[PDB]
Amino acid sequence: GAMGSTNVLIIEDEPLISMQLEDLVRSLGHDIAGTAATRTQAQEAVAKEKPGLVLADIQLADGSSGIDAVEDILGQFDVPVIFITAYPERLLTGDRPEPTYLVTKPFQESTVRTTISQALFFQNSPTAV
Repeated sequence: GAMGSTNVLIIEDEPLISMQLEDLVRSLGHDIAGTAATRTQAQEAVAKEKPGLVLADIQLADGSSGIDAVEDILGQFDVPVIFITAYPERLLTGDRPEPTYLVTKPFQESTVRTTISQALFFQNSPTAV
């Protein structure tokens, strides 16, 4: 990495997907800031360490929405978030704004590696509305 190993927050209840994302993002030369199966664990992760990139699904273990977890984090930081989930359509349910980065489950590592590189290309420096 040129900007250093950017630690990533992975919000995913499914362990096989979490560790997949962990290894995947690790292959990209990044790190893991924490793993969260729930929105609560997500906030605790953040309470511990600030991630430079966030990953979240829709359905969490607690029944909470990963989007809400993301927005919570976004209420703390202005960091790039990538939504990888089996419910792309759920983010398009009259919500109006569309997720900046979206990948559908099951994902292709090629797409994921691509998406991370984009999210971290457009580093969140300006103040977007």
